[PDB]
Amino acid sequence: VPEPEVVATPPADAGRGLIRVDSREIRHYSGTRKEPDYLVSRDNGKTWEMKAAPAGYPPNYGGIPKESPAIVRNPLTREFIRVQPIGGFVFLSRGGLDGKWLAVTNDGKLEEDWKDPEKRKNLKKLGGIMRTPVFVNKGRRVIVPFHNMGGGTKFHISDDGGLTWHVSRNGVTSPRHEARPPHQGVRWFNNAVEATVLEMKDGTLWALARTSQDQAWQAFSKDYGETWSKPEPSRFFGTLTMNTLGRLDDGTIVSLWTNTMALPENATAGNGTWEDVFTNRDSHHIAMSGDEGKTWYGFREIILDEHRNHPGYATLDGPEDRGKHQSEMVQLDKNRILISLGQHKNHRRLVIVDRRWVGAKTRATQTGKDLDSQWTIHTYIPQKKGHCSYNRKPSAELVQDPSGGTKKVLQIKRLDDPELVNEKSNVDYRNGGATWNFPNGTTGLVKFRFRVVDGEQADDSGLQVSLTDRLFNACDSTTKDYALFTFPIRLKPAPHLLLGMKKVPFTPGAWHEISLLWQGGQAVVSLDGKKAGTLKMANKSPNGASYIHFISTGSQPDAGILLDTVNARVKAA
Ligand SMILES: [Ca+2]
Ligand SMILES: [Cl-]
Ligand SMILES: [Cl-]
Repeated sequence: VPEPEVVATPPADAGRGLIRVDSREIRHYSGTRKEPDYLVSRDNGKTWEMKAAPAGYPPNYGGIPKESPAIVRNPLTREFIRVQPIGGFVFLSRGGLDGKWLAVTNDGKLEEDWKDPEKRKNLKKLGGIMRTPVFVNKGRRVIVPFHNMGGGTKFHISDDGGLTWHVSRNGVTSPRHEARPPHQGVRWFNNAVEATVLEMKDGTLWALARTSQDQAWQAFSKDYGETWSKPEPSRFFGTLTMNTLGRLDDGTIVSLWTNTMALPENATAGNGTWEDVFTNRDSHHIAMSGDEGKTWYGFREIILDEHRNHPGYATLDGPEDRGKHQSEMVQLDKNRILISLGQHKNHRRLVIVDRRWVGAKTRATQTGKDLDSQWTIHTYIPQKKGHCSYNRKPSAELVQDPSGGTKKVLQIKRLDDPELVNEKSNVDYRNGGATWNFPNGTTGLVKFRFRVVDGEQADDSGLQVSLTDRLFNACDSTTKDYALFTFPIRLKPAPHLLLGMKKVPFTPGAWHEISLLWQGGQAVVSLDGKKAGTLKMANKSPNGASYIHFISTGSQPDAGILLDTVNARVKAA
């Protein structure tokens, strides 16, 4: 099955400006303050180059340098509407992207002569931070989500193709984060911001919005956006990152988001007006639904941030926000989807994904071969750097397999590294760990191979093994508290699995395999092919399991354990 393929770096952060021109030509516009330009492919997304926009295309009067305006085709007129992420004007095309453009005036007319600064004074200016215009109701209405950081999302609405505008009665809101353990402070408050909107088959609109909770929140409209239901949590985990919904030609719904859990807030987190540090933006994910959202499949990692382990992460090539959050998509053919994702020139990417890979039911890995592409292992140096960033270290390293041969395997232990401690913030990220994604399942079988390192161990040394429904940081010792299933491998007094109350011993200094076969609210655990015990589900999930997470448990420096292979198979549902 075809794995995700990086094809280019877009000329702006992802989320706005990716637009199909015709069956073979696709563009990604930019936030340049100079003469406008775009990145273009003429082979349906495979190869790309920069090009200057023609003289009729208006500069970015509003916007910001790192974000393109959103550009959307009106399905009735086949012309385009352009709005910025913030500020500026509403432009409508006549003759397509490379035709004439006109700006919408405050009195519902079109201004052809927007190069005259005096004539720009009476142009319509839509307020707030805006996301993507979406045409709804057989193309007869266009709505543009907009927000205020603490005030919530509402919708700019036009019933005449962008000439005149009104505002929805209400929109989407979400509650402040409450500092309770394991947090030591409050998360940055965003009030249901950055909404993505999809029209459902029954005519309802579904809005999915970014929040300070553990998941995105959602509301629904029965009148094409004028009024919205009470907001509620969605099934899509994630915090303070962006959601994007779309629909393929055959009606399949696509959900793109960053499916992560941030580290718990520290003791210097601030009052929640602004962020202190980002610990959850190093991945992007996809799920799809063929039945109007009743059931979902996939929840697969599109990509991990290539810089995620590095001790210069926060400041390489300028301090601007970086990562793999934010996205926008264009279907390429029956099977393939082009996705722009991420932020910062060193991190943002255009990636082709295949729906047959989204719908796959198996995955396998070997740490020595697959660490750089598939494994999240980073710990953080807890000193804020750049803009709301931490520098990182790999929390685990590859070593020679003690059995001999050429295999390299991953050593997971409690680290002797004082640079991973901040006593004022009260965090200690010295427990190394590792986590790996697989296609989502409410029933499945995962197997992994591990070995105890021959060396000094602490009294609490071992490995906490968890199945989770989003990506928890490798160094997050609270993962078990949120997990679907979890158990410890304990090394003292002698090595054993603890499965409820049952201890199951095994030999140190030898490779062993453990299997977890989960279904509903319980999992069966096997060791070296023999049933060992059972586990009761610790937390329910709206979706199922899509990660296995391993974290060392020693509280003093130890030798730990080695991890070799993992494989997963899930049931179709
Ligand atoms: Ca925070
Ligand atoms: Cl840029
Ligand atoms: Cl503009």
